[PDB]
Amino acid sequence: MIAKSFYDLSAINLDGEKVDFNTFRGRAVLIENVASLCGTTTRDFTQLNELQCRFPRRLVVLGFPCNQFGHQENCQNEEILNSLKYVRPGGGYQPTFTLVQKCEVNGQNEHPVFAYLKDKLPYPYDDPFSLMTDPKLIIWSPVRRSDVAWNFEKFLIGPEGEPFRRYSRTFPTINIEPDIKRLLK
Amino acid sequence: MIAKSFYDLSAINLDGEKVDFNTFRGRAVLIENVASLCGTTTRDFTQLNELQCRFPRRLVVLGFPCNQFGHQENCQNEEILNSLKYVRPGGGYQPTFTLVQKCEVNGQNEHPVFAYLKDKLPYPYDDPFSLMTDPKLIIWSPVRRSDVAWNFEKFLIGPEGEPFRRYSRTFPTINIEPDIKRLLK
Amino acid sequence: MIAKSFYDLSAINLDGEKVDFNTFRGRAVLIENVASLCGTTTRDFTQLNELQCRFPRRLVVLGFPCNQFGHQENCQNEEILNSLKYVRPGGGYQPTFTLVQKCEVNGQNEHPVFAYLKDKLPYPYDDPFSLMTDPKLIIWSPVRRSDVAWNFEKFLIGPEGEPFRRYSRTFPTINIEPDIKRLLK
Amino acid sequence: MIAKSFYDLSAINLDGEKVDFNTFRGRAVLIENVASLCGTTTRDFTQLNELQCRFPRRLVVLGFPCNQFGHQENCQNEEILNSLKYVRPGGGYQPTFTLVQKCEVNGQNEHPVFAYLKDKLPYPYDDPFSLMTDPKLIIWSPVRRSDVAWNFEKFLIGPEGEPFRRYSRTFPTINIEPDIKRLLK
Ligand SMILES: [Cl-]
Ligand SMILES: [Cl-]
Ligand SMILES: [Cl-]
Ligand SMILES: [Cl-]
Ligand SMILES: [Cl-]
Ligand SMILES: [Cl-]
Ligand SMILES: [Cl-]
Ligand SMILES: [Cl-]
Repeated sequence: MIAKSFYDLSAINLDGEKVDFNTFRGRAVLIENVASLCGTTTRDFTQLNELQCRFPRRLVVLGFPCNQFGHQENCQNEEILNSLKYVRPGGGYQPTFTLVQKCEVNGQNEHPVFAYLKDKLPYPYDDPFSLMTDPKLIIWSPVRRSDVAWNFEKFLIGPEGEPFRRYSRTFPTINIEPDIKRLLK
Repeated sequence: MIAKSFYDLSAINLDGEKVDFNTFRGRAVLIENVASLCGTTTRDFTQLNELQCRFPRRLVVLGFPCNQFGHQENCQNEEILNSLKYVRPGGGYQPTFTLVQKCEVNGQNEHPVFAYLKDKLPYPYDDPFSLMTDPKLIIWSPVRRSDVAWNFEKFLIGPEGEPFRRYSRTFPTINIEPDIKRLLK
Repeated sequence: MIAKSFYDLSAINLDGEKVDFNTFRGRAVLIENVASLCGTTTRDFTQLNELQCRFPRRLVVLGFPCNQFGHQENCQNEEILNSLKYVRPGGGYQPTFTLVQKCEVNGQNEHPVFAYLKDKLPYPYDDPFSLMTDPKLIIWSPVRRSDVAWNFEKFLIGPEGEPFRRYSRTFPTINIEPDIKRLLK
Repeated sequence: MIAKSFYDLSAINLDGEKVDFNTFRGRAVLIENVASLCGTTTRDFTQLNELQCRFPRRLVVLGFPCNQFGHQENCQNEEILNSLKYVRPGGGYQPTFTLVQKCEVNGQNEHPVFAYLKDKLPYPYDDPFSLMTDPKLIIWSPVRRSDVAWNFEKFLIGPEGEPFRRYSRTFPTINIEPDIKRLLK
């Protein structure tokens, strides 16, 4: 099931174009599962833009929209940029990083990128034990101990393709920067 | 708990203004629970506008946004018109009918208007028995036999204040018109 | 789907023998869904025996074990009498009424007897609206407004085969007696 | 929250007597969460007896009844031995090991012994990733990545008080013996 190399992976962006992970060689990669109508939407989306603009050549920031966490991404793929631009964050917000087509990160149909990353990094560094306060919010099947717990978990991979660290829903995106710098030395 | 008269009810619109149901005397009233990012959002929103424009003086159409059904209204109150205008239906869509502040229609905190209507009209005329295929989508407490089953159930009340009929999630909004005409004779 | 006559129904008892509902002609019938390890197990089981012994020829009491309500019947069919005899009620308790093989009363695989009865009697007389306080306890699919709400709902059918009344989880079995007498006049 | 030493723990047996974990010094300890009406009840209960009889002085086998997994322990404490003796396994079965009072192993009210053990041994050795196929069976709060996954997970602790290994719902009790022998060398 699981990719042998990070670089064997791929994804489809919102324009239907393939994102080939071979293009990530020599670059640090930040992957987050994202949601357009989450409580931390505005903050994480602003901070994802900031990070990508700070490291425009040496970092790839990639966001995977997902509706598994409080159903906070009910948009069709063709509606997501509109919602970000006009609703939340709103105010003309546009992503400067790559958003991919909506996927599942947990369960039987989880995206191969997330199967791979959860296998390499089975829990968040900052909060290894929490999964969910309200068990009703676990809606996928099967449920595994390594599952993404909410919108905006974060996976940092180094420039040689080795996943480095996973960060929880409570770990601010912008606070990943010191580890990005370290990996880019 | 339950209002003695339909006309004793009220609601708050999205601008924070009170909608006093006494203003509905002599008018037929169509109340739907609505959601901005539902599969039948575009159709019901278009059809609600059409009905209100067809009966601008003799009908009040009132929509209650609610996030209890697949969490298909995660917008804050101040984001709902933007989402309708720019996302879904999109294309500059504006409601011609009154939208109220987001509420709960089922459970312990259900809006007084819905407590009243479900009491007068405990099941949909066209589908009295269905409640939910997937029991995981029942997220409120307590659960009652008269509960709203999904986004866009419909309650028609006559010009003398007596609730007349309830219609299910599958009953098209525009197909309520013959009953509106009948009640307005 | 639904039987045309009450008398077209049947069930299999714990000894694997067919219970043909034609044998109920001219008799009142009390049907309950039962559970061996419920909070009201001892009371309802004692009261079901008492009623059957009071009307040994003119009443049939029939209990349908079911595991859909808090999973309070996990016994295999061959373990149920042992559990009643030695655990709860315990003390050598034996049913004087007919127990049938464990079934489902709600959802896609609901027993034909319960499909029929819920159709004729879609809510409890004494409590028409309650379904469930904790939505997590609704575990079947699909969920319908007429569904059995907990262990020990009660359905009384008259001697000419017409279902008469349904009673809720809170209505004591022994309090059905006045209606049995009335139906037997 | 978590005990500093395994030996600081205690439990109450079914007779209401304190089981002081200081009495476990110099002994290997096998702790399982158990259920009287599970699919693996007969096998695990037979195998728990066998292990205790094989190491009557050097091993303590301790079973914690728990109703969190398919509600397969609905018995009151005073009914459990009867159910084991007369229902399942039945046939006069009596435990030769210590059963404690029914508890919760997961969530806010989890037993201190299980808080301690899941902290020392956060996943099963033989199956580190599985948690639950059907998310509806996760009924406790909060849900943590280290949670017990079903009836009959197994925790082996060495004679000096250091938890050694955790085994999953699919790992046979009797197959823990080689590790018991190793710990007792
Ligand atoms: Cl750069
Ligand atoms: Cl690397
Ligand atoms: Cl008009
Ligand atoms: Cl009227
Ligand atoms: Cl008689
Ligand atoms: Cl009759
Ligand atoms: Cl020994
Ligand atoms: Cl040790």
